[PDB]
Amino acid sequence: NVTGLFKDCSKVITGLHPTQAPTHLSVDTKFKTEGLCVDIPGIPKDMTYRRLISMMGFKMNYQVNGYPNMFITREEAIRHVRAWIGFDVEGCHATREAVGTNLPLQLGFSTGVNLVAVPTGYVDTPNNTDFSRVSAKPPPGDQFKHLIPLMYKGLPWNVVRIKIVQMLSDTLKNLSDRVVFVLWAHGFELTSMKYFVKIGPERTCCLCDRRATCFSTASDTYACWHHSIGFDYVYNPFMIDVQQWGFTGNLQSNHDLYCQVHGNAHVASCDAIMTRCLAVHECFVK
Amino acid sequence: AGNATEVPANSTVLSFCAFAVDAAKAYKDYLASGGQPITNCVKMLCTHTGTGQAITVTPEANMDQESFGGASCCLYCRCHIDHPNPKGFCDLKGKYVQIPTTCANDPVGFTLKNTVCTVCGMWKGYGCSCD
Ligand SMILES: NC(=O)c1c[nH]c2ccccc12
Ligand SMILES: [Mg+2]
Ligand SMILES: [Mg+2]
Ligand SMILES: [Zn+2]
Ligand SMILES: [Zn+2]
Ligand SMILES: [Zn+2]
Ligand SMILES: [Zn+2]
Repeated sequence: NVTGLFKDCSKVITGLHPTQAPTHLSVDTKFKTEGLCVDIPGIPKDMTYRRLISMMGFKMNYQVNGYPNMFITREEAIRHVRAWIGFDVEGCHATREAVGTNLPLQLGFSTGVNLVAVPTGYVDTPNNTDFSRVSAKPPPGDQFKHLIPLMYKGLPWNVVRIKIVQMLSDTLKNLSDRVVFVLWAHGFELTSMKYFVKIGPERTCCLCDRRATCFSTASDTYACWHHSIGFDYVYNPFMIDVQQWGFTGNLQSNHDLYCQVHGNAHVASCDAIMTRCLAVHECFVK
Repeated sequence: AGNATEVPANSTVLSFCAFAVDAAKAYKDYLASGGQPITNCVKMLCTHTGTGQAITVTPEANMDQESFGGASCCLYCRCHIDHPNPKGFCDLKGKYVQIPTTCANDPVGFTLKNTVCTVCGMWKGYGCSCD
């Protein structure tokens, strides 16, 4: 039994040296014997590798005292409808030095904003994990053609995450003490949140009594939506996957049952607007 | 395409720690709320006649220890997150780490909680000959 979380997407045929492999599975077969591993004199460590590690497959089903749930029930989401922000991400695929994982390319929100990121991944090396630009291409197909020019219009993730925090703060500071990302088929949205979300126990802002919604790696401080200028991470967001409410077909077919004003313009922000709109019609209309 | 590195028993804990502001505190809290320690580490077969030093080039477990591959006992390596070292580099990856047998059920938690003496090379409280 294995998971795809942290799958090694490199094209290297062999596994790793026992001192460098993060796990027993990742150790090369040559070192495995008698249920464990052995050091083999004369077989050296690899001092130049770059192995892309997949961030697909997170499971946020922990229950730890003092840490809030990220995924919330439909009833809780309804009470916080003012905090709803639809969110969708269009990805690009790892290619060349790696294959088998999706990287965020166009991040779209129900505010109508689309942010484009440089294709970036988590590359294990002999010394650390290097969060860095990786070779990528849009998926093939006429439905993904619009992503082609975006491959060269991306911003570095350190800039994209500041822009996400600023956009959420401007939109929500007078509406809610939190954010609820409204999702449809959440897997890749949760993988994308690894790039701009941090979690921990519930905290208060550095300048007031409000709960903290943002975190700054510059000072290791917390802020609410009013005091987050310059902050780079979204802290303790909430989320709900609308697809889990009993729908059968795709997003657009279900959205179109209640709504006609949101035509599909085929872009992350449009999918984010359709997702929030469908959730609003399902929970509050008629 | 690709090759799996992990098992489903570690999905929850690694996901929780991969998103945390403070991964070490998240791991400690996950254990205190009844979670299982991270498994699938690189445990070595050795002769248990080693020096007993904490961090070594080859396995050096004495009779009170087990030897593991260094990266596999490092929470930051396991979660593929930043290391809290000044230049962000790891001190365990590329070495073997000796863990007291009484603590070998949770090597990651052991390395998070403990410190190596720079004078004698052994773990403080688990072999250090200085104090
Ligand atoms: N064939 C194999 O099992 C593998 C080859 N390279 C790897 C890297 C990580 C995990 C497993 C492997
Ligand atoms: Mg989706
Ligand atoms: Mg989409
Ligand atoms: Zn505040
Ligand atoms: Zn609509
Ligand atoms: Zn490490
Ligand atoms: Zn000492």
